[PDB]
Amino acid sequence: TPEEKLLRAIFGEKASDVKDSSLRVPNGVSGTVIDVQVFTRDGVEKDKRA
Amino acid sequence: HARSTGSYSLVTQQPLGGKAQFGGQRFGEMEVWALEAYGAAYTLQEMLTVKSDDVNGRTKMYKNIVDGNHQMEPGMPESFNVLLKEIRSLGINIELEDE
Amino acid sequence: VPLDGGRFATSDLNDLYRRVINRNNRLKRLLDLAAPDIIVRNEKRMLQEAVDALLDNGRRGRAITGSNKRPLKSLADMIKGKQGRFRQNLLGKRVDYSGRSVITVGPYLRLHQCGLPKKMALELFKPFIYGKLELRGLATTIKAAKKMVE
Amino acid sequence: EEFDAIKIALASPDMIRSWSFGEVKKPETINYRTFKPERDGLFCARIFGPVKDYECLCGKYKRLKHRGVICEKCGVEVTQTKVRRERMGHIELASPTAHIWFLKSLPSRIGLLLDMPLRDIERVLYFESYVVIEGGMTNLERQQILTEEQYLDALEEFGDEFDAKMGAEAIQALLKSMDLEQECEQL
Amino acid sequence: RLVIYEREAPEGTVKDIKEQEVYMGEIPLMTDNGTFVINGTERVIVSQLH
Amino acid sequence: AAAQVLSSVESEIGRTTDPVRMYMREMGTVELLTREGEIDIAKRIEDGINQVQCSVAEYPEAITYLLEQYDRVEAEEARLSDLITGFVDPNAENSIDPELAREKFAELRAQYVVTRDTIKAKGRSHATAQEEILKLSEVFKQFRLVPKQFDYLVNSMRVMMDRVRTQERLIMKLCVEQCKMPKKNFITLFTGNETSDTWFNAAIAMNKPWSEKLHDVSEEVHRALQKLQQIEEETGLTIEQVKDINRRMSIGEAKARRAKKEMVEANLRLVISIAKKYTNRGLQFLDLIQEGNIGLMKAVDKFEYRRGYKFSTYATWWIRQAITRSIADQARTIRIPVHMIETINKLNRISRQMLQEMGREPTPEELAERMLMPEDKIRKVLKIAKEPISMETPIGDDEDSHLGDFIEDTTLELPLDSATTESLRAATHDVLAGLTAREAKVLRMRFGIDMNTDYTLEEVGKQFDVTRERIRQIEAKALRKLRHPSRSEVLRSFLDD
Repeated sequence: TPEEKLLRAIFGEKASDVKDSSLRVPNGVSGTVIDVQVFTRDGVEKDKRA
Repeated sequence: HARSTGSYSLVTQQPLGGKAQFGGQRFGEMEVWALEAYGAAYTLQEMLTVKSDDVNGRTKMYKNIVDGNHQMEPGMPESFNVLLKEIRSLGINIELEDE
Repeated sequence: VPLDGGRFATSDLNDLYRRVINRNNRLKRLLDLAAPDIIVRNEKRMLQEAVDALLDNGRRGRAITGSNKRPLKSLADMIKGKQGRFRQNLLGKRVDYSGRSVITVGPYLRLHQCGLPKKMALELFKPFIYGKLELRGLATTIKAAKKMVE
Repeated sequence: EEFDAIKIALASPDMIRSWSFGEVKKPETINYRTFKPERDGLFCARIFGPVKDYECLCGKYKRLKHRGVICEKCGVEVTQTKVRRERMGHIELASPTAHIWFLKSLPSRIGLLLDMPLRDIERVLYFESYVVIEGGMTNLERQQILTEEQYLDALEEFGDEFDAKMGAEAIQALLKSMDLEQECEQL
Repeated sequence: RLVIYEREAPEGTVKDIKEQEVYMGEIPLMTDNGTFVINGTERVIVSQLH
Repeated sequence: AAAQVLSSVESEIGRTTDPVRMYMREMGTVELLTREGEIDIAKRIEDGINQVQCSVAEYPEAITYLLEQYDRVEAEEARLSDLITGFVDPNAENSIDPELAREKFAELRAQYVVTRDTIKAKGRSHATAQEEILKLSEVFKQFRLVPKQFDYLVNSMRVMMDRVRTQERLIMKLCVEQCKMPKKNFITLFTGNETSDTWFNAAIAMNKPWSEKLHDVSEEVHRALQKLQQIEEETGLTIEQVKDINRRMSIGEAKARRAKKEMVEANLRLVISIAKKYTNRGLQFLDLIQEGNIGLMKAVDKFEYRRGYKFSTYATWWIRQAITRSIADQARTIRIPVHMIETINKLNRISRQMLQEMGREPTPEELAERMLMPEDKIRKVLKIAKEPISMETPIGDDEDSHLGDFIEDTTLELPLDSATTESLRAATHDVLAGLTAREAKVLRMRFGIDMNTDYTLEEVGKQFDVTRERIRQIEAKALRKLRHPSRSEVLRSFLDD
């Protein structure tokens, strides 16, 4: 909206072109991560933790 | 499970989440009868329009609650005029005789 | 509409509508090619059948089924029945500001009182809390009021 | 906004045109790589409105400022997206067809108005036997079924003097041709 | 086996004999405990009384 | 003798409603008219076409266009384009050589200039004139036109047909419907005179006091007869032979149209045969049949019996084309272009054979290696093949919860997002209030807070009547002081939400 336009042009803060869709624990749940499994296609470089 | 506001379905425009915040409590026909029995017309009207389907109504009344004003500006539920469109698409001219 | 996996999800009417237009278009072509009237007759039969399956698949002697092989849902099937608009989305609706939970006895209660979990009441009364926090000044910002509530 | 009553009637074809914002001409839904509504298709943005708030398809007119305008490049109107939910289209049928609700109801309303057994209507509609819309000759009466070879014979004696047709064109001619005051008073 | 007969001769069986192992379908196997591992989830098919 | 069994059938049907049965009864009425029958039917067609050819041939000026537009297409110093592909192309019972065109057009124009001489000599249809017209027609008979221009020319003939008919209808209306003149005497007088108002005043000469009462429409009767004449002098071709040519072309067209019907109605069964190797692909059986039937109509149009080949081969080729092309044009919710459909089917076939060779479904690397195209397009096409799933499918096993009940509308605004942006609006209003009038106004018009549109620097410079960057300075100053913490604290907080 024009007002966000003014806000970002005053404090000089344009939002990044990358939105976050990170996986997070569902609300009301606690716990202890006991296992992580990473699956990658055959043809994509494996990141460090994989 | 609890819910103040969240996801809304696509066609009918009525409460239905589920991923984290689930869909709202269904207020079926029997409960509509119970409120009609009590004579509570305003609780019924808000449970039909501004709590469920009335889009302008639902957002306007969230704004009113945040302001500290508890009042309702109800319109017409989405499901009703979705029904009007679906009946009209059967080649049957149903309208609303305005004043 | 696109589902998560990249697949799409369509209301059956689209399929039904498609038939009509397809058949209608074929008819618009046959009348130009001056087809043998047996073929034009068959096309008109199928056009009538497609419109009928659109308006009411059941009432139509044979119900058109899609790739699922279960019958398509016509226009009349959406405003009709227990699952129709009337009985399911117009007399009884899903409702905001509503939760549910297991019940137990509060034998210390008075007749006009019900226990209510703190978490459930916090989630149900959330906009009221936002307005009150803004009013007290504890949160001059709705955005930070949400932060305080969380 | 407030209304008082709700009226149902029958939708005149002129009225169905009056509701519509444009004729649907193709069975195409959306594009397969761009996933954007195709012209004249079932989802066309010219007919049923724009896909995003205040944006034509080609992005020429792309802000609130240019609301109400029809982008000449793509024909879209710059308006809210909610009007994908309120605008209707219309298919111009290339041959009249029977409304099944008013024919296959238990008390057929077409069959009562005309007073023609539902079997005879189903035979005419399914393109199975003719029917006399109107005959100047006296031996043939209105609403009299003429099977195919019987039609051929009847054509042989007189020909133009009697009008017999097949299908929903015939039934529309029958419904259109009766006069309601006269049958009302005779009955 | 594909046997091809000649239609001129009465039963001229040896016009073509063609034997080849073919692959048709995969069939799930039962675990040692009466279950199937279908799509990673363990399923049971219950008997039917008809 | 098939309708005499259908009579009993329809009198004793089991209340049938299936269009398959109704069609299959009616396509079964007409019997297989093939082999000798087909050749006879094919001759009835070419005879109708040749009658139409001759009927065009007696009219000279249409041939003029033949040489006219050709001289048009040759007009641009070199051409072999669509228009030339549309001219004669005499089929001797490739690359176009214009020398042949000149060779075959020189004698045509020679006949043009030699036949007209005797048309005026001693009579319009003189014996020598008639013989030369017949020679012209015989020479023209071997010019088998390409269908597109041939249909254009028969259009140029039937337009004159219909304008003659419509002018006659208009005059018939204006005369009979108003003045109530008898058509019996009209027919004979019109055949007799056809050119002057001698018959008009002649029929009026018979006492008929009503025939006197035409003065108010006298200035219209012979004025419309003026146009009726002008038609004839424009054609320059007498009305009786116009009617003769009209009847010839009508009968010629009706012959061919009648002949093609037997071919189509006989090979309907062939259509049904090919259409049945195509079911379970999105289009219903009778949809595949009706596309086959259109393909069969094309095959009948393009069939040439002189080749000596069986008709079913050609028809099969066209019918399979129409069916398999429609099953690709339709039968998909999200239309896939035809060539992409073909590539998908290539992948399906190759996947089958690799599946049975290996014993595993091939990976896109091996599949790309086999099909000879990069893995990028392999994976693209694989993603394309998916068709929309149904919304009313039962994600609950009972008929309780369908898929469409779980589809969120992800376009709505989550209410508490800064109080549907109201809080930001209020806070901005407050902060701009603390600024001087000119700064506030220009700041608003620039970004647009509560303004009609977002006036650009140029526009706002126009508004305050300063054609310079004073506005830019002003905006810089304003933005500057609204970062100063003491001035903006509440506003700064929403940013880092």
